[PDB]
Amino acid sequence: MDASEVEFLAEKEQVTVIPNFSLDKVYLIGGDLGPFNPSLPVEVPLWLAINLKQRQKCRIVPPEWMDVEKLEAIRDQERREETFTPMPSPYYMELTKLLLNHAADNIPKADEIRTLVKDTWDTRIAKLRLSADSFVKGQEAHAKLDNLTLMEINTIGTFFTESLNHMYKLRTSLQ
Amino acid sequence: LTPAELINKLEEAWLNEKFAPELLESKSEVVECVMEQLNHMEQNLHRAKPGDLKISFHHMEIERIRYMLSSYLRSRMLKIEKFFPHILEKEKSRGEGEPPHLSPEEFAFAKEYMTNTETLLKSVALRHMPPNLQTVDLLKSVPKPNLDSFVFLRVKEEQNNILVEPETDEQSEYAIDMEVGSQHLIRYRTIAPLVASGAVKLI
Amino acid sequence: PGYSPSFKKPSEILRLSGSVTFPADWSLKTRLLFTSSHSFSWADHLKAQEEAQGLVMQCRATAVNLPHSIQEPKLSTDLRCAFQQSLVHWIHPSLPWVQLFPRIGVDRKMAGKNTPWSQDESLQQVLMSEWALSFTSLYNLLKAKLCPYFYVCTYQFTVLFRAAGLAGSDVITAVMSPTTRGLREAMKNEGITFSQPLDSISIKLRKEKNEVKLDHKPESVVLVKGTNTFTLLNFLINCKSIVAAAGLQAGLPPTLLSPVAFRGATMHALKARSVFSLEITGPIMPHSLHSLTMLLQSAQRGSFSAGLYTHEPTAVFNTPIHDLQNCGLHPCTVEQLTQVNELGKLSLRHLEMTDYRYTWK
Amino acid sequence: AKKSQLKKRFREFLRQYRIGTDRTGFTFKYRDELKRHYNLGEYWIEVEMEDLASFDEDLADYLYKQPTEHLQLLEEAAQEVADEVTRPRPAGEETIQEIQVMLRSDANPANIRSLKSEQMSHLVKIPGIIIAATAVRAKATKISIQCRSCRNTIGNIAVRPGLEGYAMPRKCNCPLDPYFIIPDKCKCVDFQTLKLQESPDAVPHGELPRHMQLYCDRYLCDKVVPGNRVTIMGIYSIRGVGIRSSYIRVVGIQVD
Amino acid sequence: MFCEKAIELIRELQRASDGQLPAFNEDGIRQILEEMKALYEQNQADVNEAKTEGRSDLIPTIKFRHCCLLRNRRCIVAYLYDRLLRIRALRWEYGSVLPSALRFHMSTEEMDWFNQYKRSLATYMRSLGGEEGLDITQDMKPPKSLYIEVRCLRDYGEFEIDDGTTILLKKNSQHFLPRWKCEQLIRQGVLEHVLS
Amino acid sequence: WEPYMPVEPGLGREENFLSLEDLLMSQEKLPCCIESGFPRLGFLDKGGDSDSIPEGSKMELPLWLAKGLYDNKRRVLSVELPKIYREGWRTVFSADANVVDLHKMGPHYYGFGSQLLNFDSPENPEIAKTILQTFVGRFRRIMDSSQNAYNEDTSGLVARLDELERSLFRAGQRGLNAFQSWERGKAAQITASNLVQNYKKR
Ligand SMILES: [Zn+2]
Repeated sequence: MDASEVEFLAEKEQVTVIPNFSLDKVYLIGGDLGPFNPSLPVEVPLWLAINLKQRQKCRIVPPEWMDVEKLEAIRDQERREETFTPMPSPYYMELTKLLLNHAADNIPKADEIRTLVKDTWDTRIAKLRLSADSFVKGQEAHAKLDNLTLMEINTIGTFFTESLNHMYKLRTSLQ
Repeated sequence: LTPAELINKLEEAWLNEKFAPELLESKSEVVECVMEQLNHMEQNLHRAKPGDLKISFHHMEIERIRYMLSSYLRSRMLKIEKFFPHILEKEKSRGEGEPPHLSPEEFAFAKEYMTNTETLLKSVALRHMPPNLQTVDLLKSVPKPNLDSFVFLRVKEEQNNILVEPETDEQSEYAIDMEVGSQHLIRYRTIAPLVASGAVKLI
Repeated sequence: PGYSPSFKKPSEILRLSGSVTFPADWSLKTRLLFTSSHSFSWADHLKAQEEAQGLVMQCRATAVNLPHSIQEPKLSTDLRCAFQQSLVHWIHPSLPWVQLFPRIGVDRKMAGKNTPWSQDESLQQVLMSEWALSFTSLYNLLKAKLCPYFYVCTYQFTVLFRAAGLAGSDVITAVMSPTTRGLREAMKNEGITFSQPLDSISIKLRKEKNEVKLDHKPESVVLVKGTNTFTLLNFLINCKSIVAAAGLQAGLPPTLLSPVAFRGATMHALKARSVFSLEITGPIMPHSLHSLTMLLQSAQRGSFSAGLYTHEPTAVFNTPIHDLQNCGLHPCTVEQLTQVNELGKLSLRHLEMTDYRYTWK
Repeated sequence: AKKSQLKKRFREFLRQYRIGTDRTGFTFKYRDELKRHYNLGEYWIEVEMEDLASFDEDLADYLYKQPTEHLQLLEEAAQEVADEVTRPRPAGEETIQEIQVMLRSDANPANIRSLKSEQMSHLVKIPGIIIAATAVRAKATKISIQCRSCRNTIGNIAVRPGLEGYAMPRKCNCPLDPYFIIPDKCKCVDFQTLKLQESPDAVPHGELPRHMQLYCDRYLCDKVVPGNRVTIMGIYSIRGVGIRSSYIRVVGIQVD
Repeated sequence: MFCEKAIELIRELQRASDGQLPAFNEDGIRQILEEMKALYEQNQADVNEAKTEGRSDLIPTIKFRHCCLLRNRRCIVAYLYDRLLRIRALRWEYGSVLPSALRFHMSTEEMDWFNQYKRSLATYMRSLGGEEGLDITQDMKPPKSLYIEVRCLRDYGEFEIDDGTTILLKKNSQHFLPRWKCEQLIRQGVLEHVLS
Repeated sequence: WEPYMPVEPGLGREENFLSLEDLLMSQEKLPCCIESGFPRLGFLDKGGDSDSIPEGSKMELPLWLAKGLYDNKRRVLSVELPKIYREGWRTVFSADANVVDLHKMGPHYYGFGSQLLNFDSPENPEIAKTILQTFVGRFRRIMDSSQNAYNEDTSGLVARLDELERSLFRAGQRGLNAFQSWERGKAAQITASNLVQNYKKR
């Protein structure tokens, strides 16, 4: 599963935009789009928000968790517990990248947000590497990977699983 | 069933099909419903006056759903092409009351593919072979799915007393109590029925 | 509302759309899993009276004969009392915070534990003296035919003393599975007469190479018979390699297992848990397995399947070797255990009972 | 002290430098490189000088004129950043290794004959050709001493880098000078000395080429063999009446 | 000994790992078939000699020759199947019409297999849903926008859209066409996706 | 989406009939002794003058032939282990597994070692353990080399790896490059496949 497909699953979260045009309700297959009134918030899927921002027709409102204090608290919590910790969103990295790259004049203090998300990502990736090493060293058959997002799995997947398959084949041969 | 739930079922089927080593159960009803909705929405979009932004919204949504449907069908086709003999043999001995694994079109496609392969191999090589050695059993040559591959999963319905490595006592802990919403790394053979019954999602 | 007069709401479109008995196994199982169509819930929520009666029955050697079939197991007190009786064994060393049954090849579960005997020496001597007394008492019980058998589990090898008559023999025996050349030569220089049933000095080493090939392997099984078992007991008590002097199991005396009480014994119980399926864990001795099968035959109306997990270094005990009423065993168990060993270096891995017929796998 | 502020500024430079535009994407350049090198087993990084100037012009200007202390602070900052990026290390690798920082720049190179006496203890960039080398000896960095009489121990003494020693104490705190170095309680690094010759074209007419002694340490050893054209970036320093030998502590090599 | 030609034929295929269907090797297959026929004749003669005249010592030779024959069949079967695998991808990459360059390296039976595979694939595509079916070959990447900027890389005459108007594809020219009309051209190598 | 999908080799004691790599691994020769002579097959031995191979001769037959002619009765052929799998090299492997060169020892080490288990011997429980411990000991360095190597010549890192480890290295390298290309915003380009470009090169 390539990273583009993982982004494709992260382009369906809900974000708030403040449009400038006016449009009535739109009946999409996945839901009902709220009435589009200028200078009035209307929640839309992330792909629509990105398209509107690229076409100069909206103004993205930052999500709640995108604050310096909250991100610092999350980073400090992550660097404290041995196992993984819950994240403010299951697609925090993709959301951060897309929002900070496509709409940075609306989001304030983007640089510190990008610096803290990166630290949390680095710590979680190091924990995942330790988990993989311990799994292979101990010749285990099960592992509990809680609170782990999809992109972090995609980083090491298709390498961990194949190594485990070969190890299992070499582990039960006389039987 | 709202259309949103139909789309969610399509997404779940797509993800489950991508990570499974074997060919999972067919879901032709969802495919037909999604296809019908797309077909209706095409004309619904065509009627609308040009220059409307709703045209862009609906067209983007249609392009966003068609890709998922095509990817799911492509994965099924590739799995059928890689393991046609075993799949056909399992279909021949299918028992009533067990859900089918192949839609009729896929069954016809598999038959045609097997016929093409057998005819080509026979005509090209087997005719000029020694008379004693001219029969090749495709059930013992084409590879088989590796049901022991490790997969990632997320649990939806709680399961208790799950046996890890049932055939060996070497493992220190052999019992796992799966909770709701947790994720585990485990072999596919152990949790195949859970995926089949919808209690576990492969992500 | 704004759409062209042919627009169908997305929801609107979807609205429109067989031997009598199994052969005797002398290996030590470590986990049992019984599966049956009927319910195993009778072996749960045992009352206090049932447990007390089971313990007393085990200590007083009471034989229980259940009827041919039971239709209401949950209301049968005899069945549950017999279950509690069947889940009782005796182990000499009583250290609750240390694992003691699997002593060979178990270091992950022995890591990071509070072991004061590893360093202190007077404590180790006290433990050794108590172990010697318990071993002597157990052998004396075995000699008078008041105990059928007992296992001695060191950290390198395992011994099994059998009474006179068991496994087709006619005298007291003893079996040491992983023997080495040095240990065998030490036995020779003490009066023990054993028999394995399975540069000029450089040339002598070459000759020993044929002898030292299967060492540290199950093919070095040693069989001692007759009165030599007494000298074997004394040698084992006075040996200097029974107790490890370096490692995780440093200073820990060997574990003693027995189906009957002896001086220094500690009453123990096996863990039973039903999920239909029933799981029993712990050191499983042959009499426990036979009693469990006898109970499940009546409880499940002669239809169940069993999956046995075996301790590998004790599988070679099945090697053939050829008045037990007071030994404290059921007469059916005595009849089964007084057979001829058919298996060799092999242990049961799957037992299936259908329509009161046994088809072991 | 100002040392702590400088170290914090270097850490911020390492943690916050990014390359790219918002039309394609941004990638942190030195933090990722530090993580990758530390996981691979190579404990070094190559820090450019225009990047540091763009981040903080004062910090770059304090490295072109007082390289010793500022380079030491930069190396300590690199060690701390590398420790925080790979914080959950596997069992047995809890202790954090020291990181060596190499410098690089695109400035116009100087000449060996243009090195005045004013440019002492300054970063210089001189080309040349290597004509000699020595065997890889050992240079101490951490030493522990012990008294001969009362066997008092003073451990974890630090020795300055380069061809510079450590004056041993006289008072025992037991005759005069009772301290000897404990052999096994010493941490050492690689050590090599080269000879750089002036380029064949920069030599004036009717004159033999001049030479200059170089100093290489840790991962810079065994990188250049005699007969190679190199461009050297290093610290001009000193090792008749008042005459002192001058060498060049090499902090970067670009083999041509 | 034996099987040398077969193993050389397998090595030839294994050298070109990244697809790149090579020219069909006929002489090697002919020599392998001749060797197999000779081995079969000698084996049958030995079998008759051991059958009627009582020569029990010839059995290991029969086993040896039978094993050699089995290996020779295995090599040819694998060689044919790998070429089939390489040929299949041409349907999914180079549209439907095969370029003459690739066709020149294909055998007649392989071409018939390709045509039958194409017909079966088309039938399956049409079977899906109502009217014209859903073309699985297209839409091979997640969608991101409706219109994409593209630039030609070679002359391709004129490319027609459903509106009835063609576009003169000349090298170094750019058009702001919709995505769903150019994806196949991009994948074939006739266009290049230009990003801002 | 990889266009060309060849048949994967089968690890363990079982091969794949259609696998090309397994078709080359079995070609490797193995020491053997002819327990019962092969009459009329002496033409195979160029040095031997007789038309029949005598009883008791020793030859290095290919693995496929040894597997075909083998029988537990051991009346037609006997198999001797190669040097790499005997005790002398097994102890060296047990010493440290990251220092050996499993590309010169044998291009297929794990596969051939597993195939050696088909022939019965009293040392199989040790061969299997040695192979498993070698893989376990060499996994970590392969993972670290594959993950943490961006824009650098990898020919120096894959020069001492056998084919299975090389495939694992390729998997790790393609798992790293995908993420790095995503972060740099180059994953949003519709590009032709590698096969098309390689064909265009011709
Ligand atoms: Zn002193």
